[PDB]
Amino acid sequence: SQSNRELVVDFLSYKLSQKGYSWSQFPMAAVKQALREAGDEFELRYRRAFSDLTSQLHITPGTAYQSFEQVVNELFRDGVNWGRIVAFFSFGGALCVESVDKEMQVLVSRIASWMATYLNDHLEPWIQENGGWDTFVDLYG
Repeated sequence: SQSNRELVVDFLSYKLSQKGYSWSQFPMAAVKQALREAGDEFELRYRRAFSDLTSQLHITPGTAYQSFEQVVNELFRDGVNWGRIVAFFSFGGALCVESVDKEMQVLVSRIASWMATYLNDHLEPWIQENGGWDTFVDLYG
């Protein structure tokens, strides 16, 4: 999916802009907008910015995808649902904000690639079974 990479990049650039950071580190319009809104709703409800999960990751330029996948898997203990997909985007955005805070902005494009990998491998199977991104738009748009 080229569409999935674009969605990840849009959500991450959105979150970086919104929070005061640079995003220069790297129908589709309705999915992008619905997701932006969903992440904002998610983040007002759950304020801790995945602090324990980012700590569990302990991301560095040495970190490989397998380590990211294992931590992200934690969001899906009880399988996929729509809020947990939003949680996933929100977590990657948190990781990216952490990385820019740390002067580790080299991580941001890597995190984006990893999120696209994970979404394609692990999340799209459920998404497609439950009505695809059109159903996401009905729900959140």
